Amino acid sequence: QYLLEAIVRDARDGITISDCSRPDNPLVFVNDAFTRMTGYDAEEVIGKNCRFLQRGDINLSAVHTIKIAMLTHEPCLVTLKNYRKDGTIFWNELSLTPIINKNGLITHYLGIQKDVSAQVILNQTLHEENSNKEMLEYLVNIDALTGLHNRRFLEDQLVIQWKLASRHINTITIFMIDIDYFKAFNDTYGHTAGDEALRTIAKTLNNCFMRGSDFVARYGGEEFTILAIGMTELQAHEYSTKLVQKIENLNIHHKGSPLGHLTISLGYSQANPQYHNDQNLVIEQADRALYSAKVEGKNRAVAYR
Amino acid sequence: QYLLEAIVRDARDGITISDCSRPDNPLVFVNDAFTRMTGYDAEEVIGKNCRFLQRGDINLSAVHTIKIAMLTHEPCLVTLKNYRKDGTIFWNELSLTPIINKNGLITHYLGIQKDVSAQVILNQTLHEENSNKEMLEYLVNIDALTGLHNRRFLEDQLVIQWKLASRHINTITIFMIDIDYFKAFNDTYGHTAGDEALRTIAKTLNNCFMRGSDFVARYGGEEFTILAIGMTELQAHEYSTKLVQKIENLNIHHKGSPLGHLTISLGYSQANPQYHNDQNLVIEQADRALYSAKVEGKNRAVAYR
Ligand SMILES: Cc1cc2nc3c(=O)[nH]c(=O)nc-3n(C[C@H](O)[C@H](O)[C@H](O)COP(=O)(O)O)c2cc1C
Ligand SMILES: Cc1cc2nc3c(=O)[nH]c(=O)nc-3n(C[C@H](O)[C@H](O)[C@H](O)COP(=O)(O)O)c2cc1C
Ligand SMILES: [Mg+2]
Ligand SMILES: [Mg+2]
Repeated sequence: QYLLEAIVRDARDGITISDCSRPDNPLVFVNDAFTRMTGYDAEEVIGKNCRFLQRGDINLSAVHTIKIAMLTHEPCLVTLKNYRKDGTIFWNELSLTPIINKNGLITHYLGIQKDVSAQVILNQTLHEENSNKEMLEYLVNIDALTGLHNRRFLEDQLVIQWKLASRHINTITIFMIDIDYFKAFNDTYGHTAGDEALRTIAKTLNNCFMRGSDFVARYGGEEFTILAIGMTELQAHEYSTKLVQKIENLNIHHKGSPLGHLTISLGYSQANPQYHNDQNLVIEQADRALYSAKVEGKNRAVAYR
Repeated sequence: QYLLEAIVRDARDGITISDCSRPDNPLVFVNDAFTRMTGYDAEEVIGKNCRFLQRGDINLSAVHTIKIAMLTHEPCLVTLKNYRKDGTIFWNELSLTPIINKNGLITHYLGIQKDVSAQVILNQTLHEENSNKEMLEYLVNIDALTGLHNRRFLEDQLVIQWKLASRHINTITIFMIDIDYFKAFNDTYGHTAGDEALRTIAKTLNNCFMRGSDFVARYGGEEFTILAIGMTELQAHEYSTKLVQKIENLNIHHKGSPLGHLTISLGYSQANPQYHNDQNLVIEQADRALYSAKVEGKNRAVAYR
């Protein structure tokens, strides 16, 4: 079905195509959903870089992840605060993906914009009290404190995405994240401040993913977990290293930590689900790597190898 | 770009293809986003009708709109309450669209599932008090009482979709909806009950659209407006008639109304934006048709002809 391309083109998420042969990656195609979501007609944006949606309040770390990914010819999934032409604000989960036809590497770039404004505002109001049956059905797979997905969402997605990865021969990578000296932060600074530090770390981790299937969840009271698909070994090592550095650059003053700032120990394990098809083995390996990452660096990512 | 089909296939909204040559319209294709959103692997659903997501609490009017649209070989946009395989609940805005290749009418059907759970729960909590800067930025284009889009969203979309319709030679149809004897409902029953009747009518109108670009907005205190694209004259007459009948079937007891139940006067006007390119003319024509619909039937849809 070739018309399927044209019918999916008329979607509710923005679809943009940008030429990579030309400098600054100008937008070469814009669907109807993009103009409806942003207010910018196609005649106004064709041949221009899509940074007009950004303003001075944009997350510098997310835009930097976009730039690095495009220079390294790698996909990325970021959540951005974009402004429409009228001046209104909408939260955009942008997925960038290269286009490679017969080794024609990165001929163009695919940008899928999804209006996630309601999700951001609702999840932010979840840590406050703010009863409703439909709200409780939503909170089943959402942690109230951080607003991220819960351990149930991780384990269910682990089964689903394992079957999907074994079909397309894609890798499955699980990152076990633990806060260092968290009991010292709760005893000295306070338990409420530890919850505020949990939110700040959660908000920092829940961005700058590599692909749309990837996500972060809160596994324990101080533990987080990230699931990623289709990453090589080098990309997994860089992604895990940069995550530990991002929490370090937050520089939340921790008196109990010998480093002076709260850090993150990361232990990740990558596996090919098509070979062994053994679930929960990756989590066990990632938890053993997290244990090794505690004493090895206490502010580092250790791969179970 | 032919790989663009495969890259868009890996989206965050579910993509399903169903064969129409076979009875009950069995699902013939399922993307990764569908299994992640619903928990149903492809091996479990291929060759089956997608009604397994529905349960006894599903909106009967929305499922009936799906059935009628598929039998009439027409697209539809409905919001449904679907259940995942694990038992959790997610709100699904499903867009169905036929596939016609070289007059190969309705060879298959395209089903795009979009998780709009957060949007439903947030907009429902908007009529309650429930401050936040980001929430106020969202409430710019949202009416607090009904939860629908506001008059600003309608007028801006009217400019955007007018340019889009003139590009693809698509029709633009505007429906002017007004509540009959609304002051009699507020005086006798009460102003609060009139607001509850506004929500019930708004919740009924904000569903069972024909295409993903269509929407409903609250134009005035008792006035609603619907924008639709690509509808013929017969489809616009049936859609406007069925909307007046849906509010009538709600049967909210109105003592001041001679019919015994509150009704809806509808005055719609369809135009081809490529010809005249005169905005606000359709709204003026639709408002004159609404005035004629008041005295002509008081519970009918009148087309400005
Ligand atoms: C196809 C494509 C679509 C894009 N769409 C958006 C967008 O919708 N919102 C946004 O904030 N950035 C978007 N960008 C990213 C910006 O255009 C820009 O490349 C990014 O901000 C990095 O550039 P800069 O660091 O020089 O500002 C898109 C990029 C590409 C390639
Ligand atoms: C391609 C396609 C995808 C569908 N996906 C869903 C869905 O995700 N959720 C849902 O409630 N109904 C979905 N449906 C509609 C149901 O499969 C079914 O056709 C509809 O409920 C009407 O059938 P019924 O009245 O006999 O139950 C889909 C239909 C088609 C053709
Ligand atoms: Mg710890
Ligand atoms: Mg009236």
